[PDB]
Amino acid sequence: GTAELDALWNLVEAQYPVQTAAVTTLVTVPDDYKFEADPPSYALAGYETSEIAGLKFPKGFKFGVAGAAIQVEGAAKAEGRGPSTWDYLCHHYASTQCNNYDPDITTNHYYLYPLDFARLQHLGINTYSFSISWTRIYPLGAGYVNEAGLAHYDAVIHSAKKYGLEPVGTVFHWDTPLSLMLKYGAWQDTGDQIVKDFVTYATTVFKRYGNEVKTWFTFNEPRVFCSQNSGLPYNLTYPEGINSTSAVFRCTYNVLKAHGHAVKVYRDLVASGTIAAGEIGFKSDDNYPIPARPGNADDEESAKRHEAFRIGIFAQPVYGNGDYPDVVKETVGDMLPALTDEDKGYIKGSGDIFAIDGYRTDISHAALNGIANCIRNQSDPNWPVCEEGSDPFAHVYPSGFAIGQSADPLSSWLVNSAPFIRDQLKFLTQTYPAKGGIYFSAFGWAEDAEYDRQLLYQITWDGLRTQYLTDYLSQLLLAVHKDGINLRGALTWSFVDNWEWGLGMQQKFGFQFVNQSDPDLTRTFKLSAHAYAQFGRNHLHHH
Amino acid sequence: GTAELDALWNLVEAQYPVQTAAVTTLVTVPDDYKFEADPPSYALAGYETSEIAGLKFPKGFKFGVAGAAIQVEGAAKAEGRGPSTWDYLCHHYASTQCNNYDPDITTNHYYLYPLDFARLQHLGINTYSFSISWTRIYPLGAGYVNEAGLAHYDAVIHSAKKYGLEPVGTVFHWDTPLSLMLKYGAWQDTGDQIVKDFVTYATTVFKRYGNEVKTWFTFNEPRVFCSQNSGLPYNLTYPEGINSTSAVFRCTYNVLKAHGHAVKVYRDLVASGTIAAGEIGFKSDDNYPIPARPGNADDEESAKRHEAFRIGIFAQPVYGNGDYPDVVKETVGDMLPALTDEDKGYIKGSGDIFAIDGYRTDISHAALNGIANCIRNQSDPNWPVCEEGSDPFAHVYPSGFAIGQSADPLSSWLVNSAPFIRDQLKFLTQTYPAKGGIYFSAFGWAEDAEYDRQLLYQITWDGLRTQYLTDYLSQLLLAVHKDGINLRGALTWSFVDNWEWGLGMQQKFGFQFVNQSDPDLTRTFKLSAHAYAQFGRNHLHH
Ligand SMILES: *[C@@H]1O[C@H](CO)[C@@H](O[C@@H]2O[C@H](CO)[C@@H](O)[C@H](O)[C@H]2NC(C)=O)[C@H](O)[C@H]1NC(C)=O
Ligand SMILES: *[C@@H]1O[C@H](CO)[C@@H](O[C@@H]2O[C@H](CO)[C@@H](O)[C@H](O)[C@H]2NC(C)=O)[C@H](O)[C@H]1NC(C)=O
Ligand SMILES: *[C@@H]1O[C@H](CO)[C@@H](O[C@@H]2O[C@H](CO)[C@@H](O)[C@H](O)[C@H]2NC(C)=O)[C@H](O)[C@H]1NC(C)=O
Ligand SMILES: *[C@@H]1O[C@H](CO)[C@@H](O[C@@H]2O[C@H](CO)[C@@H](O)[C@H](O)[C@H]2NC(C)=O)[C@H](O)[C@H]1NC(C)=O
Ligand SMILES: *[C@@H]1O[C@H](CO)[C@@H](O[C@@H]2O[C@H](CO)[C@@H](O)[C@H](O)[C@H]2NC(C)=O)[C@H](O)[C@H]1NC(C)=O
Ligand SMILES: *[C@@H]1O[C@H](CO)[C@@H](O)[C@H](O)[C@H]1NC(C)=O
Ligand SMILES: *[C@@H]1O[C@H](CO)[C@@H](O)[C@H](O)[C@H]1NC(C)=O
Ligand SMILES: *[C@@H]1O[C@H](CO)[C@@H](O)[C@H](O)[C@H]1NC(C)=O
Ligand SMILES: *[C@H]1O[C@H](CO)[C@@H](O)[C@H](O)[C@@H]1O
Ligand SMILES: *[C@H]1O[C@H](CO)[C@@H](O)[C@H](O)[C@@H]1O
Ligand SMILES: *[C@H]1O[C@H](CO)[C@@H](O)[C@H](O)[C@@H]1O
Repeated sequence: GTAELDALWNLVEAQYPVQTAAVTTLVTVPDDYKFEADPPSYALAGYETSEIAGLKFPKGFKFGVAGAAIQVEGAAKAEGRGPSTWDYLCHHYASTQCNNYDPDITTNHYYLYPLDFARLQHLGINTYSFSISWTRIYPLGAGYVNEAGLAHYDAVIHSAKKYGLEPVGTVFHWDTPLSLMLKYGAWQDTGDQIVKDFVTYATTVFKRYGNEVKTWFTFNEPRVFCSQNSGLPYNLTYPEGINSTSAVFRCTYNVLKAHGHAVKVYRDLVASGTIAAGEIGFKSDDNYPIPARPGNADDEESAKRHEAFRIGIFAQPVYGNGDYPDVVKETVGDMLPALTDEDKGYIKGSGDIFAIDGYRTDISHAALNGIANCIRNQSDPNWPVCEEGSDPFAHVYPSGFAIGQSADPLSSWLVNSAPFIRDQLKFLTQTYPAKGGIYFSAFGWAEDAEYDRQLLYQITWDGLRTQYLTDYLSQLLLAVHKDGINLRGALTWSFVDNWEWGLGMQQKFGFQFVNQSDPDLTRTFKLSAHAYAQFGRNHLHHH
Repeated sequence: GTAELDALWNLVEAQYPVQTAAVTTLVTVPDDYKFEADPPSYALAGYETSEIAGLKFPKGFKFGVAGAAIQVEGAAKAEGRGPSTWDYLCHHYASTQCNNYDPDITTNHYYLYPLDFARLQHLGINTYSFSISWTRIYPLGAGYVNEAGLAHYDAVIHSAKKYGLEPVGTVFHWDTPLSLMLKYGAWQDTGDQIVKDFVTYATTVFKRYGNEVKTWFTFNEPRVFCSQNSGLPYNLTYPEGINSTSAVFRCTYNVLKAHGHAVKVYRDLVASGTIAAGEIGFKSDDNYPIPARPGNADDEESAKRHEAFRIGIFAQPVYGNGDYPDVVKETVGDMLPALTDEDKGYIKGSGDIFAIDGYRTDISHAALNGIANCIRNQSDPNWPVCEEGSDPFAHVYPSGFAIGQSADPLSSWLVNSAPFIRDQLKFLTQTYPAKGGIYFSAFGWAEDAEYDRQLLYQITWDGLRTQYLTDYLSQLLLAVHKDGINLRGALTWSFVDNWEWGLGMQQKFGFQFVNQSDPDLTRTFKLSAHAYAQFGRNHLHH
């Protein structure tokens, strides 16, 4: 094999090696596979409001679930894969950065996907969102191609379609190739090797999969991704002229460039009939918060600064006027490379569809020390947004009561803000309009302390996740019928409990429970999976 | 008090003493007291169903909250109080029986009650259910009376009525006088001194408060209480001829006798005009479970056995044919003293009102080794009900899915089983009829891991407690209109996070938060309090 791949894994496995799952072969779904019995008939009573009686989502609405390669696959060294930065991080700093977990095995989706798909068909899911592992295709990020990796996703996609799941592919879901980080700092690249290497990678997967996959996302949540570049292991190999503050905005630029160029390739492939016609964009996240004090001009300014730094910095170069928002430029200056007119030519209009991972909406309080004073000082704790960013403010009205129900406190950013969904959608489609509409591409619940339950029946009756999924879907439905939002789909994070980055398998986002103390990693439906099923039975067109 | 009060407390305090609250004086409520602001107006949407639109509880419905003296009061040693078995238990075995808590202070309701009552008025509560501390009235259980104790409840009752809360009094809520346990084993008394001592106590409080308190319960959950008598500190002082197993049914016998004789005294005081005419009963708890497999005769029999040991053993002697359930006698034998003809003269019909602490409904799986094999073997883990008692059975259908949402795993007996309320009330009113009707005398939610929250806004939006209280109230409202249940009130446990017995202040049951890290133990409304308030506004006659 490759000597530099072997060396990279050696580097990763130096304190401790990759562990292997109990099951390392593709599973066979017996024709007789017995699904666990339904919950009692009264279980779903009361979640659905009569406000939505009879309403349907548009024909062709993608009613789906979402995962991510490194979060669900496992098989971290299988069939020629190369390490990502996360494989390195959690094998060297698991105790302080990865909650003592690693993504070696996670849910073993890499080998269990046929069974997972069969279980999704049981619920009536019609769409399967996944991401491709870059280092399964190019184990060193650039150079040679790993055919076994390419063939693996052919099989996944084929299996998904067999079970009635339309496949939606994300190109990059945060799993940066270790090789590229070491060689030139990956997304910190002061030149443009990263764009070229991402373009080569994306081209390859478009060509290999574009006939089967007709909805593409280049990047999952690039703003959240680039904010992680401020830390380990990225800041072991910063290129000179880059530090942990500029690294965030050098990542932003390089990511916008990579997305624009990839999109040009994709459109060339569609326009030439090389691959099936399809649509492409990226997944935004976060929200335009409501001001803590209505009609307070400082709170409105910090709210706008929140949207600018959290959504606008990517959305406006793509769906906007082609530049970064004016407030972002006035605050970060030379740390955020200007978009040359060549840059803008690739990036403006490079979004056929918008997608918002709309987990929640926040509340903005202007910095207590004054916004002007805060934006001058890169060391102020509320820089650059210059709202009070801590939880006692970001979720709390002047009343001291919260905007809504909190989830697990290890993911304290997550709240149930369903009544605010429609205004988020209105703002986004009027501000970042895309010819192909908007997906609600990720939303899900981390039930408080679900990881501390020991008995299955206590886990599976998951009220607040059931409530959150139902509430959010209801507002999506109403957004279509009452606001005329061109809503294309709804993808819940996630169909299984999975490896939640720094929190590892502790944090539980699935509408199915994964038994991590069982060698087979048995899935079990939670009540929320059945609530999702019932909602699609009631509010999808089936004729 | 006597030197015997000093000796008993010296015994209780032998390893570490009773701690004192930062505030040791009765608080006064400033006229400008500022309640915290309301939740957003969308916060309560969607909880109430249309099934109940326009429906109202009967006129005079008691719409209230419940506490118990030792769970909320604190002031464990103040104003002459004597120690209870729990004061001893948690000052001596705290790390193994009390979760390293004790009831020295709890919520400091003993000094804070005027403020608590102002906050309950702001919610439109109209009924306050409370228990009287026996050892505040008789510090030794028997003998001398502590006048400062009697005067304290005079002022509590007066403050309650002033804030528009009808006072509902429980004579005994588990706080056994330590002196009586050392002297003759308290409720394990193989004679009848425990009955005399309880009756003298009940008399004293009936006379003192019966003009202001018109709804009385002798005992809170006597089945649960008596099950504690199998353990510490009660099993350090069993009389000869009593063991951890018979202590439960000796307790059961004496409580029934104490109840009958106390009710007798209650009626004589009413007949003679010494006190206002009211109603007395006791609070049952638990449920008649559904069988795991419907139509399975084994599951149906173990379900009946459950009701017999959990409800029938107190309810049948009082509200039914006046004897213990047959299955109870057949299984327990001479451990359960027979009810004499005289006994029955006091006990039978001694219940003007039924009260059920209707937290939950269970599922009954017949014992897997077979009911016949289990009833004959006191060593069997499932004796005497001879259903599978463990959590993976008591809450789970054969399907593997639960009957309902679980609450916090440290109180796993609690689930949300609102769909089953109307059936429970049908069974109870048809089987244990009371002229005065039935109270839903306790129900509430322990929000999972609420104790691990560190920011207040995360505590107060308490979705599953809010859902639970609304689900339960809704079904209660339907029991009145669709089933014709003479439901006399609904008292939720509890108005404050408080001292939850062996879990101490860790388990959270209040629709208000209590800040145990704050010297003033400040209260904050959770969303559930506002949900309770709004249900009262929508569904009480005014
Ligand atoms: C590189 O980024 C990491 C973030 O992972 C920084 O880690 C911080 O280290 C400081 C040292 O005092 C701690 O106070 C912080 O708590 C750490 N942050 C986190 C989130 O772990 C690290 O300091 C950075 N190093 C350099 C060279 O800038
Ligand atoms: C990280 O890099 C940035 C940019 O080089 C530093 O921020 C600058 O600090 C200089 C002080 O010489 C300011 O006058 C510049 O205006 C700041 N940058 C810009 C362009 O806004 C930052 O301090 C660097 N070092 C850290 C954060 O350790
Ligand atoms: C998770 O799976 C494990 C293993 O399949 C289940 O636990 C085992 O149950 C047996 C009972 O026969 C115990 O004696 C074993 O010790 C358990 N195995 C362990 C702990 O590794 C368990 O029931 C499942 N958990 C849930 C919540 O479904
Ligand atoms: C008195 O009752 C207590 C209950 O608090 C009993 O405590 C048990 O002790 C046994 C033996 O060590 C343990 O196996 C149990 O786990 C304890 N039960 C608890 C604390 O849940 C004690 O055994 C009883 N003493 C006598 C004399 O029977
Ligand atoms: C506690 O005392 C009771 C009193 O009966 C004991 O119950 C008896 O147990 C013996 C042997 O197991 C049986 O032969 C009798 O039939 C039982 N009596 C009754 C009335 O059923 C019980 O065994 C004692 N338990 C302990 C632990 O002391
Ligand atoms: C910048 O913020 C840091 C942290 O609040 C503070 O110590 C420092 O004084 C600030 N500097 C200025 C110029 O405000
Ligand atoms: C009674 O139950 C125990 C379980 O504690 C068991 O070991 C024993 O065999 C059973 N039967 C008897 C004692 O006849
Ligand atoms: C409890 O009180 C302490 C001290 O007053 C306070 O600092 C803390 O924030 C409070 N905790 C809450 C409200 O959860
Ligand atoms: C377990 O086996 C896998 C192959 O499936 C290896 O990649 C891993 O290093 C471990 O030996
Ligand atoms: C998958 O991989 C493991 C080693 O990694 C083997 O033991 C297993 O039989 C299968 O080949
Ligand atoms: C793949 O195939 C192996 C047999 O080599 C099984 O053991 C495994 O469970 C999976 O089906």
